[PDB]
Formats: sequence, C-alpha cells, structure tokens
Amino acid sequence: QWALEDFEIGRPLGKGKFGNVYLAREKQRKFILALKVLFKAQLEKAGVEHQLRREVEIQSHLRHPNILRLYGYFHDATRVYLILEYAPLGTVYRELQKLSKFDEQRTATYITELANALSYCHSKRVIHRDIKPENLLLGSAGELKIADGTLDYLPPEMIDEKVDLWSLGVLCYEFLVGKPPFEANTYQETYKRISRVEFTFPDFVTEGARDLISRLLKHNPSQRPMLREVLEHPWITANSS
Ligand SMILES: Nc1ncnc2c1ncn2[C@@H]1O[C@H](COP(=O)(O)OP(=O)(O)O)[C@@H](O)[C@H]1O
Ligand SMILES: Nc1ncnc2c1ncn2[C@@H]1O[C@H](COP(=O)(O)OP(=O)(O)O)[C@@H](O)[C@H]1O
Ligand SMILES: Nc1ncnc2c1ncn2[C@@H]1O[C@H](COP(=O)(O)OP(=O)(O)O)[C@@H](O)[C@H]1O
Repeated sequence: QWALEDFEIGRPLGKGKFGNVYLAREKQRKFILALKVLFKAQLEKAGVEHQLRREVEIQSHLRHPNILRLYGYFHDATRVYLILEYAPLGTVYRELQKLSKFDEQRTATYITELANALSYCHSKRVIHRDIKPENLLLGSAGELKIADGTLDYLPPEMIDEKVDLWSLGVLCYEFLVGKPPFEANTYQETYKRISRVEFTFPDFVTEGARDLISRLLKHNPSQRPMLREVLEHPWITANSS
C-alpha cells in the first residue's frame, strides 16, 4: 500500500533519463533505500512506459547478491516511484572515471560477480540486452550489483543467452583498458568495428586477460564460452577474490 508520505526523503543520489534518485528512509520499518522517481510524461514521450512494466515485473522476482533488488513500487497522476536497494558506493562507471582503469584483481572480481548474476539469470530464462558500466552499482562492501552511445555494448548479432558473454568481454576490456574495445569517432565506424570484431590490446594487457577477452569477443555466438568456463578460467581464478 505504498505512498510518498511513507518516506523521509534525503539527498539526491543522481539524475537519470526520466527523473531523480533520492536517498530515503522508511518511517515505518526504518529501512534505508533509494527512491527512484520517474516522470510519466517523459516515459510516455520516449515510449518506454511499456517496457517499464515488463522490466519491473521481472526485476521484482530476481533474488541474488549481485542483482539490485526492487522492493516495491507505486505511482500517482504524474510519476512512478521505484523502491530500490540502495547501493552506497555509486556506479562502476563513475569508479572507472575516478580510477582510470581497474587492476586485474578488481577486474577479475567484478567479472566473477557479473558471471554469477548472469548464471542466475540464465537459470530463470532471463536475458539482458546490454550491460554497461552506468548500469552497474556498488554495494556497501564494494560488491557489484546489476541495475539495468549504447552502440559500444551491442553484439554483432543485435546490430540467445550468448549475448551476455559478449557483454562480459566488452566489460572485461573496458575495465582493464579504460575504453570500450570498439570505440570510434562515429556511429558508422563503431558499427563496422563491432561487426568485424576489430579490437587491439595496449601493451599492459597480460596474456591471460587477452585470452579471455578474445574467447568472449567471438563474432559468432555459438563459439562464445559457457558462463561456467568464464568462472573457471585460469586468469579469472588466478586474480579473483
Ligand atoms: N539503487 C541505487 N543506489 C544508489 N544510487 C543510485 C541507485 N539507482 C540510481 N542511482 C543513482 O542515480 C543515477 C542515475 O539514476 P538512473 O535513473 O539509474 O540513471 P538512468 O535512468 O539514466 O540509467 C546513477 O548514476 C546512480 O548514481
Ligand atoms: N533494506 C531495505 N529497504 C527497504 N525495503 C526493504 C529492505 N529490505 C526489505 N525490504 C522490504 O521488505 C519486504 C520483504 O522483506 P525481504 O527481507 O526483502 O523479503 P524476504 O524476507 O521474503 O526475503 C519487501 O517487499 C521490501 O519492500
Ligand atoms: N539512518 C540512516 N540514515 C541514512 N543512511 C543510513 C542510515 N543507516 C544506514 N545508512 C547507510 O545505508 C547503507 C546501508 O546500511 P547498512 O546495511 O546498515 O550498512 P552495512 O551494509 O555497511 O552494514 C550504509 O551506507 C549506511 O551508512
């Protein structure tokens, strides 16, 4: 029976495409959470109010340490309110900006956590479209949380479960190098690069990391690893917390 007056609103955690995210405490049970406020005008505009109900339904029923929890939601005439797990350390994206690249241990760890979340998702017949750093939040103890321009993160085949592994390979590269592997001056250039799987490695990328990324960034989906092969990859196990 949720309503706005059920919450004490605190400082804005960030602005999104369709509204603001606020720190908020539930007066009743005194839960801490992130109150995400979406404007229906702006959702109807972008034509996203459809996909929103869907995405909300699915995300309600995921329970996993590395997937951001959606506790509830509600609305009024003008806006939709999403009651979200509060992630106190911000986005992986902004952490990539603060730091410039991630070290191997940090990178291996995120990928591990990412692969578990996706393994869990696959076990529920749920598939992501793209996992970008902006879509990843960090928990109180630095744990990764999937929250869910865009070109950069799309597989050649979108331009099957196997999409989520191209995603891992894009992220793994971005984490280590500081830029996405297919980054180019225009849309058309980026389209070609992704389409032909054209990436190169800077010298500091070690042999193990190159091997994993290369296995993940395979143009043809059937040749991409199983999530389990990622988890057990020698470079992963060598560097993951
Ligand atoms: N659960 C959360 N915990 C902490 N901060 C959040 C949470 N959700 C969103 N934010 C903050 O709000 C910012 C933008 O919100 P969001 O609406 O998710 O962006 P978009 O809709 O553009 O993907 C994020 O960069 C993040 O800092
Ligand atoms: N940290 C939290 N902040 C806000 N709401 C929460 C929090 N933890 C749980 N809830 C709320 O409590 C309800 C159920 O409690 P929860 O522990 O998430 O479920 P369960 O006990 O079944 O695992 C949810 O509908 C959600 O709204
Ligand atoms: N009363 C409160 N007001 C504002 N923020 C709070 C409050 N209580 C806890 N927090 C913050 O919410 C986050 C999660 O709280 P909690 O789960 O108790 O911390 P942790 O998970 O680190 O033990 C932490 O960043 C914490 O500092």
